[PDB]
Amino acid sequence: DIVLTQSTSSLSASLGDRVTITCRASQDIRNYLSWYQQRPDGTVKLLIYYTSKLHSGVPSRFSGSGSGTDYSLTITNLEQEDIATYFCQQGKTLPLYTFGGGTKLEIKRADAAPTVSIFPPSSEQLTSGGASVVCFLNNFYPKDINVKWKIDGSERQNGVLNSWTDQDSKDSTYSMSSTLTLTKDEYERHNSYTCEATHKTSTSPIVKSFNRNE
Amino acid sequence: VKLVESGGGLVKLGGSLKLSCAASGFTFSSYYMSWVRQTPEKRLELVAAINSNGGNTYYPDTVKGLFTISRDNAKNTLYLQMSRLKSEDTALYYCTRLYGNYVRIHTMDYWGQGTSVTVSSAKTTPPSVYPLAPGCSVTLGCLVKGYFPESVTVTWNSGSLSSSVHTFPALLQSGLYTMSSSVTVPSSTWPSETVTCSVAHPASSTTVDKKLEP
Repeated sequence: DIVLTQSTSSLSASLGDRVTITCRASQDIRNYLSWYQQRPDGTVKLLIYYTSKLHSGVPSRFSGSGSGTDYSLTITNLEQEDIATYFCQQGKTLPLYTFGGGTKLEIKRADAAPTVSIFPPSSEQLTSGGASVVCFLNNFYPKDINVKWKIDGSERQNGVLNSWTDQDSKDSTYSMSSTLTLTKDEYERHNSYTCEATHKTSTSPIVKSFNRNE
Repeated sequence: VKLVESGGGLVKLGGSLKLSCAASGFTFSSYYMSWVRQTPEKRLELVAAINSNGGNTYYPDTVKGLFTISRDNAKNTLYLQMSRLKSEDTALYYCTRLYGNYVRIHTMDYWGQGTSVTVSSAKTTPPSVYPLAPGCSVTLGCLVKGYFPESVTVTWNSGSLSSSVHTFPALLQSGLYTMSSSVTVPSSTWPSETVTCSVAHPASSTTVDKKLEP
């Protein structure tokens, strides 16, 4: 019923600096707003209830404010454990509690374009009657990245699977795999397969392609 | 203060399941309690709640059609009967203590760690492993599709190339799971020397070693 929107899905910050997350209600919640932190290991901890009331056991770095339909969570002097996901939830009436979609909080890195590779269906798979084309986009920052496939220069978003790794902990980049699956029949009919990556750093798309009629 | 859930696991479509949550470190019968679930699209939603004594229960949906909550105050235990289950009930389920100040209950001050529940009628199926030679420094791949249940393990060569390897998390497609893995190696020289992804799926007792092929 009462909807809760967190503007942003992920944001990038840096050690020792200040981060703000905003929650917008769809109607007034009279200050009954809480925030939680979900660690990547999956643990969840309450941080702040009733807008600003800080839960004991929780660092003073975390403070919350807001009223009516707008609320924000602030982390001052962000430090390492804080790298996590943050949900707001309104508990105005029970059982109609709602949660924001989450805001992912990661450490800001220099911005790296992805290294990109495209792969034709293995002959072994061609005997199945199946045909998957795969594209890897490796080692990029920030997470935001749009990849779109094109067969014979015409887009396809049908039967694509996109999979993101965790921000690599040793190096703070991301990688993703994108798979387009077709029948072997469709596969033979067309000739050029393309995988087009668009990134903060692109500016135009990075593309990696191939042609089955050599 | 503690909350340990259990009862999770694989179950077939239409199946039933009773989750339990054992509580300690506080006076169980003094608190409202509740279950929250997290979808793999990591949204969070309340499943059900119940008052101190157990007489009043609260459901967004549907009262006994799907989920039923209950508690045994003598046993410091909280229960959730799930029945008649679908795929989209696949989620991680949390036990959470509800907290009020003044006297609305509005936030969830303590959280269990969660039980994973998988809802699938899938049969244990072993993976097809397909090497990915590019087309058409060098990056290679291994597609691993059509398996159930999760998970598998991929290792490149044996693997000497421990680093420069990405493993992409699996996704549910056409009832089964698909994942993929890449590795980067020096152009000079390959395929002067061979590369293998070895894949293991213990749930089907399969081990498949695949030579990379142009």
